[PDB]
Amino acid sequence: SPFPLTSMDKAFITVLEMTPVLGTEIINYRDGMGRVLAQDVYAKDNLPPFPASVKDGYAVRAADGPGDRFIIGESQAGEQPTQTVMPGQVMRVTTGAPIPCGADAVVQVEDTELIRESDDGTEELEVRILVQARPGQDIRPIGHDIKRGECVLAKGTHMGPSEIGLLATVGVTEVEVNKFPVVAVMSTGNELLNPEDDLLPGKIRDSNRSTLLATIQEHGYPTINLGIVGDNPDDLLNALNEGISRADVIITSGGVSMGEKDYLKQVLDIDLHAQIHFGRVFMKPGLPTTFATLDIDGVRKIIFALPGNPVSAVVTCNLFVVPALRKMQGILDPRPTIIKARLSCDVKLDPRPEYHRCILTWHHQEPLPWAQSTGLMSMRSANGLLMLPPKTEQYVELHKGEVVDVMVIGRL
Amino acid sequence: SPFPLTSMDKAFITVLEMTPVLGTEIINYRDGMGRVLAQDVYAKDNLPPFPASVKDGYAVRAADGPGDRFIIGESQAGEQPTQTVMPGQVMRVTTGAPIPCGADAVVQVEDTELIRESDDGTEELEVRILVQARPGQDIRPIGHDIKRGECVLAKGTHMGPSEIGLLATVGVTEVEVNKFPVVAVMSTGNELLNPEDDLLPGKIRDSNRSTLLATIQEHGYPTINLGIVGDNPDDLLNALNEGISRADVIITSGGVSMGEKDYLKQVLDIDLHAQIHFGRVFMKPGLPTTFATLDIDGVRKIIFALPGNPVSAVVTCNLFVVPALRKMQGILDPRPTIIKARLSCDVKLDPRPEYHRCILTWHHQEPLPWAQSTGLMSMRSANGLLMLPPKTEQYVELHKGEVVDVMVIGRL
Amino acid sequence: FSIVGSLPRDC
Amino acid sequence: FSIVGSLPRDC
Amino acid sequence: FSIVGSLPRDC
Amino acid sequence: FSIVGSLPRDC
Ligand SMILES: Nc1ncnc2c1ncn2[C@@H]1O[C@H](COP(=O)(O)OP(=O)(O)O)[C@@H](O)[C@H]1O
Ligand SMILES: Nc1ncnc2c1ncn2[C@@H]1O[C@H](COP(=O)(O)OP(=O)(O)O)[C@@H](O)[C@H]1O
Ligand SMILES: *C1=CC(=O)N(c2ccc(N3C(=O)C=C(*)C3=O)cc2)C1=O
Ligand SMILES: *C1=CC(=O)N(c2ccc(N3C(=O)C=C(*)C3=O)cc2)C1=O
Ligand SMILES: [Mg+2]
Ligand SMILES: [Mg+2]
Ligand SMILES: [Mg+2]
Ligand SMILES: [Mg+2]
Repeated sequence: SPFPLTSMDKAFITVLEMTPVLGTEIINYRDGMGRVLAQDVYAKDNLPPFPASVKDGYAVRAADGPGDRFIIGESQAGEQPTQTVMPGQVMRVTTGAPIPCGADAVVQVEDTELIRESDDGTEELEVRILVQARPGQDIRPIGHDIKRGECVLAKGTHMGPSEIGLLATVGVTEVEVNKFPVVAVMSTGNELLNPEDDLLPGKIRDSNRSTLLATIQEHGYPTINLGIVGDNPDDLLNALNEGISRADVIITSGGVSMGEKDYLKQVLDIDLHAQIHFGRVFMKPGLPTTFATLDIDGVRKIIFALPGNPVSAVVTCNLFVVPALRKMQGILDPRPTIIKARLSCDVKLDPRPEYHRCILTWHHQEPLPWAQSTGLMSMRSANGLLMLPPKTEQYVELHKGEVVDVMVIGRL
Repeated sequence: SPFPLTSMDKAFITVLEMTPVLGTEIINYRDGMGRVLAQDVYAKDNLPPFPASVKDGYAVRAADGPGDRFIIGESQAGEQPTQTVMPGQVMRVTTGAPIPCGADAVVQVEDTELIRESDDGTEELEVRILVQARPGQDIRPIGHDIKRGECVLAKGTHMGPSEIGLLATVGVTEVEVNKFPVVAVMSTGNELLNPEDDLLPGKIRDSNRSTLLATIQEHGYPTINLGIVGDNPDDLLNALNEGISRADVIITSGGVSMGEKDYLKQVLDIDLHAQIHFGRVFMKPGLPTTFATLDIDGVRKIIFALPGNPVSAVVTCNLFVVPALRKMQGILDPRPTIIKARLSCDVKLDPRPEYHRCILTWHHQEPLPWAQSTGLMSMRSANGLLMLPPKTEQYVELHKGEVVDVMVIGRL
Repeated sequence: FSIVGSLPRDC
Repeated sequence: FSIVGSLPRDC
Repeated sequence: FSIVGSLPRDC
Repeated sequence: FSIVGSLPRDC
């Protein structure tokens, strides 16, 4: 105190190394969006479970070849056929209907001509097959798509709609997944009012709590609103104890610089007995960013004490907090996606690695997107974080059009 | 019937032209994620509302210049100071604290040396100012960040965490936004069982309902599960009437090809009296995709009758349905984001424009991502839809490494 | 704008 | 992998 | 064709 | 240096 300046790269790997993976629970498959499977999932049935027509047409004997055929009836979707197709006969079929016994190929309706139908016009009676069917033509054999006993999803799979649909397909409606982190957010400062309050002398509204909670909720994680806590050790300790009790992760903002009434670091170390892994980061913005762990009865709580400056708080939440939460919910590689974009504007480099919210836009047919710093464009929310390199003797400035790293923080 | 083949481009502009924008409602700002403002939002207060210190240090008179100063007390965060700084005096300040009357500049603590403190060591009494302060140095004047009467967010803004935080900052906790569409999904077919069912002869599990509902829920829209409807006109009409009653949008899958018991088009036209704008699309997959509107008492309902094939159903849901829903929830440009990627694999082109789910991956420092078709990669869900061009005399094949359009369908 | 994928240019 | 932005290469 | 050097096209 | 033509590096 003052804590050493931690490199940005050391701070980041420290968060990922020291963050735990949460335990597992069984969920309903319909709740599986963004969850990570903690089990392999196996088909207990064949898909298709019967030989299925690929086409609307006729089930035939390929050995009959082309010619004129009696239609003995129809194989209807959802019904096992009871007839056997004999030589010179066929049965109508629709897409996904079972192939009746006696038939070994399907001929699509376009390769046929109807000869005779019922007086009512509701029943086909005789058809001309115009082609020589290949054996097994336009049939999905049993287990063509999925075999009984096949592993259809591996443990470690990060599920979206198509994985949910596969769980439905194989009838595995209950699955083991990692828990989502529960994340408690508090604001600190005697100067802060609720968003709902009219201003009073010397005061401003608390924006960080709203911004950070919304940032966590955007990624699908449950949250706990711990309110505004005054600049005093006892109150801060009480709020932190409530967060540890109710949540896996505690986010504070404010009170981490070396100011007179910046108390969070003292409380985390002396009162709470947490391990502070870093208390300053060589980065812009976010110098005072603080990361702590607290082990209670073989459970690791994680604490991010972010800076009070609203821009710092949201930038550091995106860099440190979101990857940690991804790790806790079981994502094997929790690192953010980093893309290449073109700077929309000349920018001066700082001795510190520098980060700024931006909007990524793809122009007509140019391969790389443009990054426009947020500091009609105002109709869209930030979807990137510009990652600017530390200045060097070589480079003191980057020019409009230069290719830069941008971390994805938004979902178009 | 058979309906004309509609070009992919005509089908898409038809959906966007004929889809309505929903009406407005007032919401709590904390519920604003993904919503579009239907009002301009104005600051009623200055930010900062008092002259604020940028730094931990001292409020001084610049005209005093450097030298030794009596510290008359401290300006504390959240408290209006009651003292006037006179010549040869200063007052301690912290970041965000008000500047007391009499002071016109801030000198950061690093540009000072402490001369004398209290016996207890809890109180600074005299300090040496080592620098000549610039006038107004390290002070945020009233209204520096936001002025009273300023428009801080325009109508048409698509809100993320930072916009929510701005609403909090200015104390506008209730805002006019567009409604979200309510989306009803049904499956069709006598062959379909619930995901929870063991298989019976001739039957398969319904996967489309799960996949489509999950796809809609991923974008934040409320859904209604209309279940499995048999292949018969009366039941289909009853289900469609329930959907029209309970929802803004009805999605069906299955029963749109020219098969014997494919009845949806007849029911939509003759029974429901809906306007079918297209019933076939020249695209792969998704030939039978059907789009209809139904105007009841000056309300426009939209109906997507997607194909039964599970791959077709999810691909067409991503191409047609999601952009429509974006339009209905007030997004001014509802078109999906299209990026340039490199093909991971040689692919044969079809006469029809062709679409396939893929995974987008950025490699070390290569500017463009790779697109790997989904038809360790299995640990991640599809985040793109490959958009392959119709074949020509020139082009019958695309090669590994060629630059292709990929529509973003996932959020890293 | 087209919802149909383009052919590769400079080719 | 680095969380720190790289300098532009071929430059 | 121009004997005068051009500027980078998209920038 | 090689007098033998190379293959495209990343492909
Ligand atoms: N909900 C669903 N889940 C899974 N497979 C389905 C579903 N609905 C239809 N299918 C299958 O898709 C195929 C086409 O179904 P069908 O109703 O004929 O679609 P369409 O007439 O639109 O082509 C059949 O094999 C059918 O069994
Ligand atoms: N919740 C918040 N919402 C908005 N502004 C805040 C919030 N918390 C702190 N700030 C402001 O950020 C600045 C820094 O606050 P401070 O508690 O000193 O942060 P730190 O000690 O981490 O630098 C001050 O101007 C403070 O008023
Ligand atoms: C790498 C391997 C490969 O075959 N390849 C490639 C690139 C580009 C093309 N192009 C065309 O066929 C037509 C235009 C074009 O750029 C073919 C093959 C690689 O980049
Ligand atoms: C367009 C305008 C411009 O100035 N510009 C540009 C591109 C690239 C660079 N580069 C460097 O300064 C160093 C490497 C490099 O590529 C400067 C300026 C445009 O592309
Ligand atoms: Mg504070
Ligand atoms: Mg401070
Ligand atoms: Mg069907
Ligand atoms: Mg059909």
